[PDB]
Amino acid sequence: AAQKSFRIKQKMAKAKKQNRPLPQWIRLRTNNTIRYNAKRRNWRRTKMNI
Amino acid sequence: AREITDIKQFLELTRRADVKTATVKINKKLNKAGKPFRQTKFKVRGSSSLYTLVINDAGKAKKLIQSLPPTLKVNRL
Amino acid sequence: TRLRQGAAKLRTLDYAERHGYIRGIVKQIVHDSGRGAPLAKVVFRDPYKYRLREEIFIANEGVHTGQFIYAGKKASLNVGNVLPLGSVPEGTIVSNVEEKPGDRGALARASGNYVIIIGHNPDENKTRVRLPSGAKKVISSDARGVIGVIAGGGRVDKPLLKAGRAFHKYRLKRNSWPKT
Amino acid sequence: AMKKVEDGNILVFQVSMKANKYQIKKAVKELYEVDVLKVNTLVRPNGTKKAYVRLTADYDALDIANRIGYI
Amino acid sequence: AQRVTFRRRNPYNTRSNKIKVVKTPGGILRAQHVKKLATRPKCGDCGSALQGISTLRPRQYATVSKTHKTVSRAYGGSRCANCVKERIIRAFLIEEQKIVKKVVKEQTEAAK
Amino acid sequence: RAHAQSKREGRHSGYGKRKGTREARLPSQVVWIRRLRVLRRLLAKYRDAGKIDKHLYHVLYKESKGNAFKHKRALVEHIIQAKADAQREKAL
Amino acid sequence: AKRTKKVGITGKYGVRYGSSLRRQVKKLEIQQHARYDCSFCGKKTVKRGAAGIWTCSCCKKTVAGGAYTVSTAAAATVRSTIRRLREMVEA
RNA sequence: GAAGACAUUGUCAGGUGG
RNA sequence: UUCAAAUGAGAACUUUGAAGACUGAAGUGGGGAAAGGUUCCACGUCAACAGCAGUUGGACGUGGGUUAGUCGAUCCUAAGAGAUGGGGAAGCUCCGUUUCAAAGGCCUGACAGGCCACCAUCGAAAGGGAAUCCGGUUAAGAUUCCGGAACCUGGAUAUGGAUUCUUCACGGUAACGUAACUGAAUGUGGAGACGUCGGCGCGAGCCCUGGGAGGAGUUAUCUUUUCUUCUUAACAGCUUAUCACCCCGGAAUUGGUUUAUCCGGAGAUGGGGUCUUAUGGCUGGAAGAGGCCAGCACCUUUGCUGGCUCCGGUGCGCUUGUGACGGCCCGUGAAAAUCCACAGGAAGGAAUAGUUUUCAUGCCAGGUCGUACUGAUAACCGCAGCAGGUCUCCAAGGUGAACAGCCUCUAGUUGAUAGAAUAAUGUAGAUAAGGGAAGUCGGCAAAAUAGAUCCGUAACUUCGGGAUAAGGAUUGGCUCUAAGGGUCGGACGAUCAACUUAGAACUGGUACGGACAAGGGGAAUCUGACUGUCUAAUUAAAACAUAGCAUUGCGAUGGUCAGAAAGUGAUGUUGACGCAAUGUGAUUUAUGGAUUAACGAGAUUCCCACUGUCCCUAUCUA
RNA sequence: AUGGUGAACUAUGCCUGAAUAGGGUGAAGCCAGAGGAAACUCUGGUGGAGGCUCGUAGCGGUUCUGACGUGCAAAUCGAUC
Ligand SMILES: [Zn+2]
Repeated sequence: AAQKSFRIKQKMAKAKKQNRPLPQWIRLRTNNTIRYNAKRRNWRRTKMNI
Repeated sequence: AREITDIKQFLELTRRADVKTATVKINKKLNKAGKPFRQTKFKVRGSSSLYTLVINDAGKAKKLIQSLPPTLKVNRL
Repeated sequence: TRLRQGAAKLRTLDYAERHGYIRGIVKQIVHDSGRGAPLAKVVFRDPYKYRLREEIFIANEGVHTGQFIYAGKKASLNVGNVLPLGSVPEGTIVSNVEEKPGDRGALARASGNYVIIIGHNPDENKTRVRLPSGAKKVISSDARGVIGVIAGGGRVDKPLLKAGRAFHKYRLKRNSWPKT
Repeated sequence: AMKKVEDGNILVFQVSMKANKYQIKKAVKELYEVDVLKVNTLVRPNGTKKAYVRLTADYDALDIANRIGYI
Repeated sequence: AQRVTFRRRNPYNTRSNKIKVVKTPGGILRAQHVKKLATRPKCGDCGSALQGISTLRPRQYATVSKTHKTVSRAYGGSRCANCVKERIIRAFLIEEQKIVKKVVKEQTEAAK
Repeated sequence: RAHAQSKREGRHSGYGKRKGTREARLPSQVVWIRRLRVLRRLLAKYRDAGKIDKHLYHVLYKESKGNAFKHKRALVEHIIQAKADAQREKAL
Repeated sequence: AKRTKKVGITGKYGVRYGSSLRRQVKKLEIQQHARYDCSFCGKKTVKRGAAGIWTCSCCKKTVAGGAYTVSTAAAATVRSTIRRLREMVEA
């Protein structure tokens, strides 16, 4: 589109900063189950529906 | 930019308190069959509009370069 | 109704129309968007405020631009003009006539149509006039009517000979075409 | 940003989105004691803002860079 | 043959988004975005074109001085130089015919 | 360039190497307007010379719009015999 | 030259839509597109358009008329009876 | 201006009646 | 698709380099809209994904990156939706959009007088609209940045200039002009503001190319040769044009003029002149920049210096823009914001000094948001990286009618799992003697002529067509002839240049629209009048609409039609040549009768040639 | 049956924008000539209209009952019209 509204940019920021895998240092905490980031995303795989 | 035909018009544009800077250019062109003559181009930074003056003679150039004030900042080419 | 310039209306029954007349002037003659008849931008002088008041009359035949209209009640009987129907005798052909005084016209408006005064009831003022259909009807005199037929009689005689012309016709007024 | 610095007497700054050119032109002028020529601004995709600030002829960029601490 | 790109983001061949081509110093063609045409101003009475006036865009008239949007005589920047001539002598002759009706009405009321 | 030059010489133009119509190759309208917008100005530059009068220039306008004038040389022969019959009628 | 015998001016439509209709539309087509006499100029430079209108380029004046003619027989007879009745009622 | 104790509006009862 | 090198452990596949091919400019190119949203660029890296493999990648990790007074949105209003008033509705909320409203603001001028008239607001990143160009620059963006150079709006305020003691300039017959040359409330007018098609002119860009100067390449042999470069914006100053306009004077022996035939005593032709300034030209802008070359330095930060950067021509050429005309319609092909002017003249102001900030100079400021990327036989939608689909600009040369097809340059891919083998049969594509539709329900399919010119083309008809009718001949190359023109001089001549046609020879496979591209035709019968529309995803007609014909209803408290009810609502901004429902569908002569030219992916019979449909099957190619 | 959601595919009306070679035939009106007492009429050109016509892109899906149908495709491919 690229005549995109600010709020579209604003939700794109959230997706672009969510889409990182888990920082490794969390892997060693005490009583952690969270091994893989499961709410991770790609752009051709799943739409976000805006 | 704009062009000038009258030097008595010209010589106050260089004194009008907007100018800080101006310049001279020289040009190598040939008249009708003529002979290759240098051609002076006196240009001066009028802030709203650049004013130029095209001159073929060199003695007039030597005249005007000396006639102009010493404080004014000129460059060449 | 994109291009419809204005309703083919009359002036209102003001003091000038009711106790005298007024001179009003045509400026142009224009084809209406989707109408069998033409119209006329025609202008008057508003007598209460300083300006030229535009009006939109229907274009009877014979009328040209650069023309004046003395009009009201004390107007001479001439083509293009208007009167309430009491001052004229029987037989004066008119058009665009009113049902009630000041309704700015219901009857005798369509192209090449007219109506024909035949009678008067001067005491207890009315006026007898036939319709284009021919139904006789007697109406008050104070209501008005413009002299002459609506211009463009014989619009109906020409056939069309192809469907695209009818589509161009009925794109403009109403989607009542193609019909089953 | 280094190239812009050493080409334009220009600076870069990461900014709060609620601000505009005027506040930026004031704020750097207030803290860091320099005039400016003009400002230009964009919105980084991450939601942040960034502003490209042209100082004037009559100041410099690297001395003030060392003054502020970054390079 | 070099081929040319619209510089503005409207891709279409609209009335406004028009294209004149011009060759440049640096040796690559580009497109050049002409803007719409003027029109002759016109006569309120004649419907005719009137002379002396610069055909300019409507806000663009605000830059130029009084001369280019005007001529000298009365009814300067609106009228034909013949429609003025018609209406003036109309206003003179019927002004005289007002005196004609004056002498008529004073004659008949003198008779009364 | 060589193929073109042979076309200038008037080769590669036989019936075998023609696939389009006479209209698409050379339209009658452009031929007509070329000959006629030559003829008109020839008449005009004779008129200003006074070689032919206004009345004959006028009637030859319509007659030149019409055929009975094939091309330039033919109409100039018509001009010379027009001079001849002109001197004939004003003499006799 | 007169290039046909009876089809005349409406020959562009071709062999379609029937001769009885082609005759009437021809009769009206010659009437609409011809040039008519100006009341004021007295010139054959009066042309219609946007049906109902009639327009002289010479003197720029315009007038309403028939759909396909300057004026009707009804226009003639109402003109004549108005010439009568104005003089009758005024005096 | 038209119209005026009728119209009408609120509620009831006949004929007809996919 | 092929060969070598590098990488790395490992290469049918990555990268580079040498060849071969292709898209062949209505592209496998470069940009955009909607949509997508970090896919864009680097570095590192392969356990997954890329239906093979993978050292590669739109995949994985880490980061970098989107710069605006001028492009756009915002502003305008469009068909249209939608508040408040008010009224209904048990009620959620509804009808309505200026109307059963105390709707809002000023203008002097001593709290009193006076004027004005609307009605909200929302809705176009393709309509209207204030104003910008070039060059350079990055790993990635630029009308955004840098360097240079202009413009618009809104402010303040000094100067210059002009006008003035005749206060609101002068000139010119007039067209109108110049550097400006006051002016409110109110009024009027103009722009914005407007169709489709045709032909004609003009210019822009591109194409063809002459000469000159530079660089490259072929040169066994020929070619004063083949290819590329030689450019110049915004904006400002000066100048220039058709239509039209002004002065002179008065036309018949009627004249002027376009391609196209219209104009004139309502004043032509002609002489002279005014304006519009798209476009064109000169100069600045601007050579300093860019480009094409050479010579120098040097791991060099990487640089330095020289030159040249010129002058012409033609065209129905291609595309596009504009102009003056013409046709075109029962179609006549929008409104508003905004800007300007004009009439109007409240009032203000100089003589010892003012007035003019619509002339020139001069000063400060121009905010928010979008801006990368792809735009598709991998970046979107189709459950997917799917032989599908999605609006639009640029559009070269030969060829030839061409924007068909074939080939090529600019640019870009070389992607589609590969290798070795040729058994059938398949699928697509072809050829076959002799006969020539016998085969078969059925000329289903295949095949035949197809292009351009000369002659010629019947009956029948609604006279308009049928008609590319039928049918016969001709079609190559090389060298000639004739005709078809402009510009310059007073019967003609000198110079300048184009492909159009015709005509006569000579020649060879006696083949020549040689490829590619490209109608088979005709004799009878029936149906619907026709162009047209559809049962996508089993039916594309003898079904549907169509213009016509005739009938019927309605005169506004009306007809048709609708709502929860209303102070409701469409038709209706309408009014009987109208609004609406009917049977029926062109023509001759109303479950409708006899007839009918053209036309139909309509249905049937037959004639020509044509041919593997068949006797009778055989071979070859991917 | 009650209460809600849907016109991004598709049907229809609007509004505003945009797009569509090269050809064939040769309508009015006009020009010239000829005939005719006239009215009018024949020829040679001009002009470039026509829900005419061929043909591309574009739209559509007639047919082959073809490739393909455990398809690239939950409707494609090519050829045909
Ligand atoms: Zn007239």
